Amino acid sequence: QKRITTPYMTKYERARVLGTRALQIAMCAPVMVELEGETDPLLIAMKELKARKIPIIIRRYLPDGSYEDWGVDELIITD
Amino acid sequence: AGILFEDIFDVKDIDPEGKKFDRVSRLHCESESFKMDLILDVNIQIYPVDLGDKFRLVIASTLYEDGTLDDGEYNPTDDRPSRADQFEYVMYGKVYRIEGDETSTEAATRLSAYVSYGGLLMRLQGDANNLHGFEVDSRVYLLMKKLAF
Amino acid sequence: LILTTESIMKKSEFLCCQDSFLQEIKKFIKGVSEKIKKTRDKYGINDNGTTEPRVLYQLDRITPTQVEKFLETCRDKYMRAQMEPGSAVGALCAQSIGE
Repeated sequence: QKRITTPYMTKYERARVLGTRALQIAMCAPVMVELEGETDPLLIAMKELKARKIPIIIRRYLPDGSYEDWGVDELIITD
Repeated sequence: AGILFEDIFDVKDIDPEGKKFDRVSRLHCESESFKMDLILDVNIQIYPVDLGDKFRLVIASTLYEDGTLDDGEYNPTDDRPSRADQFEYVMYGKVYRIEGDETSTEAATRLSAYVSYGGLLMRLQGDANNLHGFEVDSRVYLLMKKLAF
Repeated sequence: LILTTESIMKKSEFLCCQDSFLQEIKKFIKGVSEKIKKTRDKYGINDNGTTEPRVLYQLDRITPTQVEKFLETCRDKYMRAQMEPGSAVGALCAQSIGE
């Protein structure tokens, strides 16, 4: 098993992961960080990504039907 | 005494291409000790330079003979008698674009230096050994004084 | 300079991109070296590193520490210059001729 995909984290997947985490944290989810006093869980959803503490696995599908598993902690976040 | 350069110059031409600004003018100078072309800009409102005059130009750092090099400049404080009170024109700029003469394609030894005093440009040309310091990045104080004889 | 560049280029990280970009940067790194020799025999300078005129070494100075960061930065910019997988190229190109 060897990965044939770019390791850089796309913005298309970054946005969807951020949205999923923001929607899940607002569902009375256990936080993976000690947050400051602040509302709008969308604002703190980026904090977990900056600290690489998001338990989400990205499954990339190929045209043939091949599945590739990637970790948010394994991806490279660049900005 | 950290003197980087010092000489006596004479103004040959001044503002040759008409006039554009109302407070700044171009200056063309020359020397007798070492052949060199000095070009700079000085304020006319403060320092009214005329044609055919001899002045003394000194480029150096660390005004105070006491301190090695100080952190921040204070305007009215005079703890250490510096070289600025003896002269009559002070500038503080930095050097950039260290290039030489390109006309002589084969062996030459003529080097040039550009200085920017926060907008006002200064060009120097001359000998290689005459320019002893003049590093690429250096904060240098310019000192000018009129010599009327 | 040539041996240092081609020694630092043959690494485990640099063998991930197209060799066309590597030849394109080899065309530029080689051309910078020809600019240095003409300036060095212009005034007369020995490269052993002992000549009492000290300013003649400040015209075009290239040190091996700052040349590695340049290569790393350009190679990393070539990584981000690649188009992201998943972008809508049809809709993007459809409006480029609109305005």
